[PDB]
Amino acid sequence: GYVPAVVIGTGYGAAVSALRLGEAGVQTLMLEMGQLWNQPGPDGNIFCGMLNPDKRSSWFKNRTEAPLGSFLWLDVVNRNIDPYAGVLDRVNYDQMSVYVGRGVGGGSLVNGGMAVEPKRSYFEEILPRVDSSEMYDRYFPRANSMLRVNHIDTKWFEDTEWYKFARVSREQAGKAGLGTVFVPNVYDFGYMQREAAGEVPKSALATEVIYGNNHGKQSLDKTYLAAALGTGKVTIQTLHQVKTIRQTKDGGYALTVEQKDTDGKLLATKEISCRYLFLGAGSLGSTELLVRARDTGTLPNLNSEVGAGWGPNGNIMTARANHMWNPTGAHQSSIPALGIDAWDNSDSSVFAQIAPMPAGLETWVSLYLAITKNPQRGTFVYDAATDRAKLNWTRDQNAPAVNAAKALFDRINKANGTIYRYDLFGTQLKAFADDFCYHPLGGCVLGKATDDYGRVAGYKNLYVTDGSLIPGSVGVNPFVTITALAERNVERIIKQDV
Ligand SMILES: Cc1cc2nc3c(=O)[nH]c(=O)nc-3n(C[C@H](O)[C@H](O)[C@H](O)COP(=O)(O)OP(=O)(O)OC[C@H]3O[C@@H](n4cnc5c(N)ncnc54)[C@H](O)[C@@H]3O)c2cc1C
Repeated sequence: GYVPAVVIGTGYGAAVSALRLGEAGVQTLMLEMGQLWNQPGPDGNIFCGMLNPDKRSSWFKNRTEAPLGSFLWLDVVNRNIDPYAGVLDRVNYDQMSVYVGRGVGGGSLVNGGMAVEPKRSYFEEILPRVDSSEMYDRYFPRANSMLRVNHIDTKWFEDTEWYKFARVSREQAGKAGLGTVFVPNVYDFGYMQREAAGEVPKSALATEVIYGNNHGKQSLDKTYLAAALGTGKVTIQTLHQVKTIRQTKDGGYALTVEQKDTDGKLLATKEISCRYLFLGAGSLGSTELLVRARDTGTLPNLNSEVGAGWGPNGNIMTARANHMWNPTGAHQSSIPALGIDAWDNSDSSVFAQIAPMPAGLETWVSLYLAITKNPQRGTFVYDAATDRAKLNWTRDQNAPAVNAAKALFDRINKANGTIYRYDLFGTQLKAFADDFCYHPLGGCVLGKATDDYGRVAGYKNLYVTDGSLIPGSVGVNPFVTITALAERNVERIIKQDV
């Protein structure tokens, strides 16, 4: 029942932490509520694609859903399903829906693989207490290398039909005096070229991403987690969800963990104790565990900052209708490669990802996922009645985000004589999706709810390592920052505490 170190979750913060702990000789147990995705399903594949969604696509839902922005073309493939331990979870709060991965590797299993370093000037603005030289000289480079970030071949990108959708938006943005930038990725671009050449099994070129990629994507299970297990000091137990956390009579930590099967049936409740406890359950998971512990009195010394400072990384989705002479293509790589960088740290800052659409036929639609600078923050409040942390965030709090996104795309529409699509997110004439989030950030902010390295305030040997540490915004796709920060944190923690 005892293990020196326990890491809750297997996402970015968790993976980095477990690898370094293992390398330092600390026997570590990782607890993951989702599945280890390595068994072929009904179609001979581990994951289901976006055009053939089944129970594997969702975390305990009774019906599949179309990827945001593609309901008009993909609802036709939606089917009723048995609640199952699927890979993608849509967590619905009062006025916000947060998408998170569930499985060994966490969000790395379902994300777009976009590996982007935040602008240094912005990093220094959001985390002034952190030494930025150390982050850019050592931690970002280390994260880049271990994550296996790579770059797309420009010649191939320019010629391939699979990225015509990206080229169309580049041309359109150019007329408004806006340039584009290549987005590094963990998806093997060399493999992607071979897919287009019909030399290897297609994944990104076979409408796969949001429910996992059967090939090509260097998710954490192949990188950090593989290395962690390789140390001989790390083990991973799946379908194990931590419910409570308390401090033992001697300073260690005890956890109640529920083991379930893939159908969600409770198989057993175990008691696991440790000397060092690392939380890597994500922005939602780690914050909920802490607000629960504080409010139920199992960790009575947690401060008032626990639960505060949450932000959706200013996530806003919108789309533009192209002229008939600017078709985006029926064949679109599921992995984005280009983005529009209009981020100058001001309130009008927008870094938008040119997103592909899975329809498989010509729709003339250009889809974009904008990351904005919105000061609004939400707070996770514990509800003792349902034993769930509720996110206090209202839709109108995304107004500044919508405004920033709209001002940028209005410029592109004006320069091209194009208009927005208003029917992609429902039948209510909404050109901007403002109640979804792929990048949850905050809840246990670094330096507020914890010290500058993630040590939870009020406790010893208790650490938070994931996206809950970030103060609601990074101005870019978040995983590289979470990874780099985790490298910085665990290295210091092992040196001084272990
Ligand atoms: C569709 C989609 C697209 C995205 N695209 C990108 C992109 O291209 N680039 C980018 O930078 N970011 C992207 N992201 C966001 C990125 O995936 C997340 O920011 C990142 O995965 C967060 O890492 P984390 O370590 O905080 O937590 P997560 O990766 O979320 O991992 C948390 C893990 O903890 C497990 N866990 C939860 N609670 C418990 C519990 N109580 N007990 C046990 N285990 C638990 C979860 O099941 C999970 O496996 C996207 C996310 C989604 C949903």
